[PDB]
Amino acid sequence: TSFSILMSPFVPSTIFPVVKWITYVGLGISIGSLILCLIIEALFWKQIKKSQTSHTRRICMVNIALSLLIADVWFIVGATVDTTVNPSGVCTAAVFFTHFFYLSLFFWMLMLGILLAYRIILVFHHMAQHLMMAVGFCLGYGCPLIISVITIAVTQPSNTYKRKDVCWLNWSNGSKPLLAFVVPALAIVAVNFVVVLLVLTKLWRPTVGERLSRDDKATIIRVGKSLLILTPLLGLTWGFGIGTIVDSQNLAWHVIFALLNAFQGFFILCFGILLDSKLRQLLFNK
Amino acid sequence: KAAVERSKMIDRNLREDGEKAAREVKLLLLGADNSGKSTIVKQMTGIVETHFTFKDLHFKMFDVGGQRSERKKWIHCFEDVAAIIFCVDLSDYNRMHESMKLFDSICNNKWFTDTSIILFLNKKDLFEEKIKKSPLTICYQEYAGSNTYEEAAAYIQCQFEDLNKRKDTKEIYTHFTCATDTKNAQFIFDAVTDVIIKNNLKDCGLF
Amino acid sequence: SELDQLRQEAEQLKNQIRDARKACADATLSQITNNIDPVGRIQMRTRRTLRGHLAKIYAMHWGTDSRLLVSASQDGKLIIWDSYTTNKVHAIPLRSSWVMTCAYAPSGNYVACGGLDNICSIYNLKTREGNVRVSRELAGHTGYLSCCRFLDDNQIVTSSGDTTCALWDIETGQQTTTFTGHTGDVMSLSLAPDTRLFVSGACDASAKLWDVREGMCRQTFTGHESDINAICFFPNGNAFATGSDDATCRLFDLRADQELMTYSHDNIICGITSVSFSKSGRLLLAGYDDFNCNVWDALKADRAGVLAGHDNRVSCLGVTDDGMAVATGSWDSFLKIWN
Amino acid sequence: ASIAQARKLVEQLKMEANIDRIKVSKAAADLMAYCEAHAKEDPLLTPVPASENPFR
Ligand SMILES: [C][C][C][C][C][C][C][C][C][C][C][C][C][C][C]C(=O)O[C][C]([O])[C]OP([O])(=O)O[C][C]N([C])([C])[C]
Ligand SMILES: CC(C)CCC[C@@H](C)[C@H]1CC[C@H]2[C@@H]3CC=C4C[C@@H](O)CC[C@]4(C)[C@H]3CC[C@]12C
Repeated sequence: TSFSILMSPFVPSTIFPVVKWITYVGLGISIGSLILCLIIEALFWKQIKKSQTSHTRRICMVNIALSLLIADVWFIVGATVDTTVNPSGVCTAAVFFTHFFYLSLFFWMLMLGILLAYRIILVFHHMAQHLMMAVGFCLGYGCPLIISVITIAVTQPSNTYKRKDVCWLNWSNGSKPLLAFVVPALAIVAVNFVVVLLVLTKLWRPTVGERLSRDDKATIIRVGKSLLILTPLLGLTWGFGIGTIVDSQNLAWHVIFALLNAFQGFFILCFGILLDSKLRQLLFNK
Repeated sequence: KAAVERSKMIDRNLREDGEKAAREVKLLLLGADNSGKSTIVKQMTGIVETHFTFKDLHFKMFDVGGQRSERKKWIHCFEDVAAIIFCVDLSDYNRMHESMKLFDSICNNKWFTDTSIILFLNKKDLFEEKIKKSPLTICYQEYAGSNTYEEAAAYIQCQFEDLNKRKDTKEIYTHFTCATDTKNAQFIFDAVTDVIIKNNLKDCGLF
Repeated sequence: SELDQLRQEAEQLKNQIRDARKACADATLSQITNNIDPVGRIQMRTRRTLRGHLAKIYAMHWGTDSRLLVSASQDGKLIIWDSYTTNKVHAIPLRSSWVMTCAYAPSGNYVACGGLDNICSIYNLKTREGNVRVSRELAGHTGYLSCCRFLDDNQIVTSSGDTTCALWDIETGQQTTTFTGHTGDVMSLSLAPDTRLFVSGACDASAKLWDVREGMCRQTFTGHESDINAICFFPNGNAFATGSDDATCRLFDLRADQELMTYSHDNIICGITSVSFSKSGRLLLAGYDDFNCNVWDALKADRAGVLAGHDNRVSCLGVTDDGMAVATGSWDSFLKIWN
Repeated sequence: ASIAQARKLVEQLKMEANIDRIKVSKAAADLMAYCEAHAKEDPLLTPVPASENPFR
């Protein structure tokens, strides 16, 4: 709807009509971007990736893409239906699935961030690929399922999973089901923040030995490219959600949050996929 | 069937050997005759492999140069190397020409398009006396830089660095002779871990 | 002065040889084979995919019974495969991680390996103790061991990187015979079916046919223009195909002392790693650096089929003794049994 | 030192000079006869049925 109801108690009525069209067009472009990304991933499956590094990274990206697409279509379905046509018919399952898929996407971004941190801080350490895949799948899907089922089993008897017109998770002096979306999802992003900084700490390391200077500030382009590639994949743009927690009265935070996260799939395609030269060479001629 | 059990046992042994070899660095050393490679390799036929462990990390160093055959016919099997160790005899001006030729040929091969270089500058102690005895400007027609030893070493580094055309994909390093063997091992380990970090980042698409 | 006369004599001898060759070349094989029907497209399916190697498989050989297989890779070990059931029989931990050639005995007893160590290690598969052990370590080569083959269980022929072939006696351990005369590094060799004479290709675009009993260069062919990496006799033993770095598989004839055809195409620009012949010799096989093999008609110079499916450059391919299937080992540590 | 090598090369060339060569047509006919003699015994050329194919 406004797309700010994800992490805000309410959205101002003066900004909702303006931001609604932007949200709808952003989610449509995101659906298109995820469709294109899945098509190119299916076309290039098991061919570009050679080492376990590329395999794990590509599995993480494809899981994130699938979760984003399913969550976005579920959110569209939940928004397009009325709150009184099916109070428990269609929006209850829709909001359950949408929250579960958002949190699974957040935990998959956590998986990618912790994978990068582990692979950077510990240079020479080999781990079983199948065991790593199993652990990632178990904790990136089992934990969201557990939190979703406990949320749907605790607040259901009180009929406080949804409040009035909004059949998203409720707040503002009721139960506390929205803490399953505000506390973890932000915190994951917080982790994805420091890991990013960690990458920066390893992208500006002093030159080993006393070798003479190589580039006259030519690494700025590489650092910027890495930052723009890694920002949408790690979901840093969700940080502005805490801004909605801080005030929930000013429209600038909501507008920028909706604009950045609505086009999150477009950013993922442009930076995560399009900026990769290994795919640029194979896509220019095809 | 006993054949299935034999196959399973052999597969287990192969997987154990692969796990053991995954922790290996598999470095590679080059240079010229009497260019100081002995000092760099002995700090602790065809080609010889020297194995040394530092900070719980094992390195194999292959002294390529004793084959005395066509390099293009067996260099393709020297892939998957973390970096290329290179040694240059600074004192000997005559050795410099073919050292530079070998460095240019090796860095320009299609196979070594991503592997880094940890080239060393050996015989640095005796090079200071050589400059005082024989001016550097006489030895080389091109400019020799300032009369100081440090600027001469900087000029040597500069003319070594620009020979590598693949500046972006190759991150070379420069070091001089250290009396203590600990310093050379520390520098080699730091270069190897930095190269592995860069390779992991490149494989992760960050670069 | 004195050397000038020798140069002139050599030049006039070469002119006489080439004039005789041109005179004998009445008509090429391609014109004669216009009446023959084309083989047509051939379907090639990987019945088995032998996996377990951890590094690029660089050399391999087929067993004498067309069942057992042997493969060598820069990992540092030799693997014996049961091609029928994909099972592994033996895994020798070679003392040298760099192995460049492997050979299987005509009786399935000894296996030979070689590489940049310049020595040939012969291992006994059948031992009283049970554990595989190094039967022999032949040494005396100053270059890398590019190729090696067994004449029998007691005699071996090897090609080194110092322009020298050597017929070694396994029991003696010394060079029984030495063949020299190549101006470039000898990369591969193949044995005739009667094991009485063998042809070896060098890096000077010259394939030399030597006689093992005599020890002298019986014949020399110069038709290529780059390195020669593949050698394989015809099943009849009168012809042999040479693969070079120009994607031109050239078919030479021992009796004719000519070049019959040069299988090549405009699409292929890479080189050749290994070639092989079918049981009847009509269906030629070759391995290219463009990540896939190529099956040609040995009498029509037409690409009969493509064996794509390898993720890296193909290294060594070989046809069984009975011609039941063809094995193909590539640089992605993968062996495929095409049929 | 190269004089001995040149003499050895010219002696080898002279030894290879007096080697008889048959017509190319005769060798082509022999290859034709060999190819059609064992054509039925070429499992690669003629697809063997899976009943007796060990790799099928
Ligand atoms: C797709 C599927 C998948 C997805 C993605 C991938 C990732 C997963 C996970 C990773 C890994 C995790 C595990 C744990 C760790 C270990 O192991 O070890 C420890 C030490 O101890 C370490 O230590 P520290 O100090 O803590 O370091 C750091 C690490 N981290 C992880 C925390 C970062
Ligand atoms: C990494 C860079 C590029 C983007 C960072 C985006 C997020 C993580 C940032 C942008 C603006 C930030 C907010 C700016 C101001 C405040 C008010 C105060 O209570 C401190 C926290 C809080 C609420 C910040 C939380 C983190 C925040 C939402």
